Amino acid sequence: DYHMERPLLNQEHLEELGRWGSCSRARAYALLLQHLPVLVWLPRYPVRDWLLGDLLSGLSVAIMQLPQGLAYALLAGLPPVFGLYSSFYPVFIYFLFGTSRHISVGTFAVMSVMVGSVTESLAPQALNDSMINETARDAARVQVASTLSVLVGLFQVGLGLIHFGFVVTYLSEPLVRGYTTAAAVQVFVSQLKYVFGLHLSSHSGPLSLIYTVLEVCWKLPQSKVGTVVTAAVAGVVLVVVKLLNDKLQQQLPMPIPGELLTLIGATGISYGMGLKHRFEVDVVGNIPAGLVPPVAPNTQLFSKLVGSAFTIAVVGFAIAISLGKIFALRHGYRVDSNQELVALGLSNLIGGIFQCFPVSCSMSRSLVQESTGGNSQVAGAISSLFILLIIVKLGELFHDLPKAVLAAIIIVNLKGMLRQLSDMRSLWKANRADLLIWLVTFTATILLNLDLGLVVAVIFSLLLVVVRTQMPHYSVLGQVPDTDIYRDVAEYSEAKEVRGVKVFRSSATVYFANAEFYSDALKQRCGVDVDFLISQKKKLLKKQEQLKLKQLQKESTLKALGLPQPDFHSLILDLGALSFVDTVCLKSLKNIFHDFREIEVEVYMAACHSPVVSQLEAGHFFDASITKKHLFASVHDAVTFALQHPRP
Amino acid sequence: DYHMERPLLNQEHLEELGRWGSCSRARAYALLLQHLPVLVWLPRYPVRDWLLGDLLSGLSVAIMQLPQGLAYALLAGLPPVFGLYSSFYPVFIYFLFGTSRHISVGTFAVMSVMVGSVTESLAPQALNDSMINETARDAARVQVASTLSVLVGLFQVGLGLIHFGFVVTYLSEPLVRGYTTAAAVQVFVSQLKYVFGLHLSSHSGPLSLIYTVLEVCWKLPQSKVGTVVTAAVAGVVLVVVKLLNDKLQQQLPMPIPGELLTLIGATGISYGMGLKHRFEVDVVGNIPAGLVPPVAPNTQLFSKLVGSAFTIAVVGFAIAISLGKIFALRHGYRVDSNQELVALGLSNLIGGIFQCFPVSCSMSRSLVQESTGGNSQVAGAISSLFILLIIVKLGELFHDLPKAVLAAIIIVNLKGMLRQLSDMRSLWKANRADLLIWLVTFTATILLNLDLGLVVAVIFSLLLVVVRTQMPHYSVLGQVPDTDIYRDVAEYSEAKEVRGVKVFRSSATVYFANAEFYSDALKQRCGVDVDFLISQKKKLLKKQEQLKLKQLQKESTLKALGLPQPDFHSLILDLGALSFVDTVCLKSLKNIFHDFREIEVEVYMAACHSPVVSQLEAGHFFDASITKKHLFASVHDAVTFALQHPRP
Ligand SMILES: [Cl-]
Ligand SMILES: [Cl-]
Repeated sequence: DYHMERPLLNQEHLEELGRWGSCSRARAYALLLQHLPVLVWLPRYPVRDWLLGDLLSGLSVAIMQLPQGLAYALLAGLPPVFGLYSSFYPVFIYFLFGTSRHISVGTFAVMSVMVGSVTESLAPQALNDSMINETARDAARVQVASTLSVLVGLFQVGLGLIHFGFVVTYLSEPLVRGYTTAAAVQVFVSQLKYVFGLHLSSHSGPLSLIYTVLEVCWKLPQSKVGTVVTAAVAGVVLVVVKLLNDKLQQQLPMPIPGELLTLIGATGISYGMGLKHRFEVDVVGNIPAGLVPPVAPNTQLFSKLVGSAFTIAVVGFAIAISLGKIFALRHGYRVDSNQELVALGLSNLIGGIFQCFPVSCSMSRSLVQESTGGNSQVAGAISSLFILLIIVKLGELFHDLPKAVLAAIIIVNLKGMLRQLSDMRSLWKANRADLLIWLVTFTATILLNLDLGLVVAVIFSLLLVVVRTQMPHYSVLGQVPDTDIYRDVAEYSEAKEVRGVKVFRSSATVYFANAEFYSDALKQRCGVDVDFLISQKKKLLKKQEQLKLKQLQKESTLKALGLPQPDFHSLILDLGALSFVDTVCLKSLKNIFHDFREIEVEVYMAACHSPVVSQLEAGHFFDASITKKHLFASVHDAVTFALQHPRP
Repeated sequence: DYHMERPLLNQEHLEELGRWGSCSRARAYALLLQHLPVLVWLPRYPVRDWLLGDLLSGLSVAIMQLPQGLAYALLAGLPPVFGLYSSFYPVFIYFLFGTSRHISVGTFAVMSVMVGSVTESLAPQALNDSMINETARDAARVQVASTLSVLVGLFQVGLGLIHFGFVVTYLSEPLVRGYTTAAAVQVFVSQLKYVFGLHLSSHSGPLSLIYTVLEVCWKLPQSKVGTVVTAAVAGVVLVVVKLLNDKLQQQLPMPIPGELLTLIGATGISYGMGLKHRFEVDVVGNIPAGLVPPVAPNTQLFSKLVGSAFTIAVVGFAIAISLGKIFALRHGYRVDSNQELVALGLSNLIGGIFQCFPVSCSMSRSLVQESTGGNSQVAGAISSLFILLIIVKLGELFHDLPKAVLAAIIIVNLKGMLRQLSDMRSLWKANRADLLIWLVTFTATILLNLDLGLVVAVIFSLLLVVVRTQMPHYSVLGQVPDTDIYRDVAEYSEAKEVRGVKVFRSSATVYFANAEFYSDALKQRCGVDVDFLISQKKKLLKKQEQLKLKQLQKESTLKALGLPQPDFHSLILDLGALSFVDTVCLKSLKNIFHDFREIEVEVYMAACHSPVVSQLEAGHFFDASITKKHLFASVHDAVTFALQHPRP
């Protein structure tokens, strides 16, 4: 029920009744600890409870990373061996600075395709010169990837130190989903070349995808039969193994190493059949064994990469955060965004120093790590060690691995991103603005490539956020019978408007973008054309003044001038959605007050929160003409005051 | 007073008590009339009342436009004669499609400097070749200016037809003020070359202003004494005349033609002293007499100009609208933004066809037109006719006009834009966000030039709008004694929080940018670390389940598990500032509900407006778990329900 009986309360009354009023060691060890979680979570590691699970999880993660690293290195354009380096250099670094215990840092399809586009831009493939140009191009691509990794790591470390871990919140879920779907489309188009076996020119810039698809279609009859057969067999095997594992996941504690088995079988078949020599099927080539000494980044490329560097960084960070947060909700721990950004930046920087390319976290790999029984980053560290073994001696065993098979892996690794079209269609029933953002991001990333596409998508998202506040549901409120609740009359038929009092509510805040829109909507839906009546009144007053001046040389009420008096004697604004009052909002409010006082209508402001009143006071909004007694706290209070003060 | 007694009302009750519920001839003539205001305002023109005033106003406007056109043509890099063409071609066109009576369309400093930058970019000044290269460069600059005018006119007409007259509202007042101040600085730096007489290379791209200033300082000792003396004398005369006119404006019905008198005196003195031959003072040159036949735009430049075309268009439109609206408030008529955009676009297009450069409206010229007694666009048309006379025969009289004098005019014509630094300093007391936008726009336009500077300023303004919603005044509300008004406790000391009930209000809307921020702020200021308590509860429940499973193999309340029970039994959200509910907002609300129901706290939503409920219903927010009875209409109603339903 309700029994609230009180005297009428304005802003001044409300203030009267509410009494308005306005290092060294310890930190040296807190900052060090928060920068290095390892010192806090490794000493308290339960060996008996988690060792075996972490060992099995790391074994599975390494098993899955061995073919994924090579495939994504091939996607990036680099020789496959460097991919393994990723699976070994950032990961261990993430073991030291990482806060998420259930994500595996490594090669991601989107990051790999972004690095591949960069390498193609700064090192196009040329068919004129074959062997020595190929070696020089591989070296140049490796240097470009290392410099890009160094720059991305520096950007991420800098953003993390300034605690700019909230930059991900600008990337809404529809935008990220569209970007990932377009990245999957890009990856499929790029891998079509390796699946068919065609030789194609390196396209770059806008509309690269369309040109690549057209060239693939044009050169399709030249596709090698053996390469297509091998790619189809590899894809069929991968699909069958993945479906089998999904359909009896409960029986087997760990997923079947389908990708590793496919890679081993392809290598064995190619060795036993001489595919490269006989059927001219492309192979990965020679994989060096050992650790490459660190190489300093080439600063001369900093101008070329920076525009495509920061973007990549952000994208990776975004994905990383998402995974961590998801696993956070699955294990009841907090993942610090800033520390995650710092860890990823340090991993990328150390990789770039040690001949690597930018890395991120993989969803399928993280899910496998969780399922196998992982509970800490130690598992991931174990994975790195296994990759180290592959780097040390088991690297030349994959000399005769068919190349297309790797491409096939990536094609079978884009299931979720292409599944997101289901989400795309589902957005047609929940929010069409999200669907518009999704389609704009998808089209921009397809046409203007990923680097510009993300910028265009972010700018369009911000513009649509601004536009959404420029299209609010203006409501001429009315009183629900025998209540104090005021709701839209056009929506609630039973609601009846108060006689002589109008209440106008805007669902969105009134700032510089929609201040004029708010004023025009108020004047349009107020029932009286305020501008026309004010102009008439001014003209009539000027004519009367001229007549008086002429009479003197020879020798204000609306009813007096014959103008139609508005039905409502008072107007009440419901600025409950108002957040901040800037200069334009204050100007609009003053203009509304002056215009309605000229038409002999007193304006009352109702439901203003704490910051609005303070900002109005600071902006010199209040004066003798506009006192604080008009700034009522509740709409019904203002309606009661207006009914108690009707002008004669 | 208050006497509102009613049963408790939820969303379902409120719906029950409010009954929630969801060409040819004439047109064609209406469209023709609204596109051509002339057919409506010329036939009803009062000859006796307004003819003489319009004639005098047009005479004054032409008097002021004669030197201003030449000065701004010199600023744009074109030969001065083409400037006069502007004062004759767009203006008359604006007489046909114009809706504002009290603004004069012509050459503006910002538009002129933007055209000059474009011409310098597409036709750099070369000192190696002197005469024939000068003629070819002048022809190329004229073609570039004509093509730019055509493209700007097409852009403006297209925007007006789609009724995109609200694109100006993105340009806030601080942004426009900073852009104009930086344009004035640009103009002063550019005119320093003509004032001193130095020969300088054509700088372009970012940091052009700094390089130009450094080169001027480096070559300062080579400045000609005669040119500096003439410029100083012209500036002193202009300042004296302007101050005299301002200080006795009431006595003289029309302003003293200071600029025209200065131009005539400079021409006479140069003729009578042989400044060009003896003192080597620069002169304007030869002014052709007659009308240039129309020249089709060169489409091959469309790629180069488009990036700098649209920008210019918008800027001009912005200024135009402002002036019109101001004069609207001074004469009680409505100026249609779309029709103004169409008129300006048609004027620019016809000028570009007829060898002209983009035009806008001038504030000082419009003020002089208003003061002299103008009441219609006919006055402006009269101005064009006078300029026509100057184009016909009185064009070769200005052969020996000193060039620096024209530059001096522009320097004395930047008084308001440089005065805006007073506004800049005044922004330090009203709104520091506006000051930040002003400084960012000023610096960006100074360094990265006007074309990129405007884009950077707009992007930063949108980003700061988004950020402003990410920093809201989260408030833990409390009840003002013996009232129903709930206000911030940290701000109002007397306000007391309800025992067992918490109210949380965010001043800004909850959307994808600040949804996580809103949830984290709620959990932080709710007095209980929700995440830690939920994680403990989950761990304790899992341990108990494991113990039960072990017991079975061998053979929910917070108080039961020993966890600390929160002081508040219910939580009430005050989403009065919520405008639209997208997918991320719905996910955040569902997560808040689930998390607080796990901690045994029931969440109630209060003060939701019309669109919020509809969007929640459309998004499948409501289900069996979350009924519509929790969506209370008033905060006090929800508090009463929570107090009437405390769990045992
Ligand atoms: Cl993946
Ligand atoms: Cl001006």
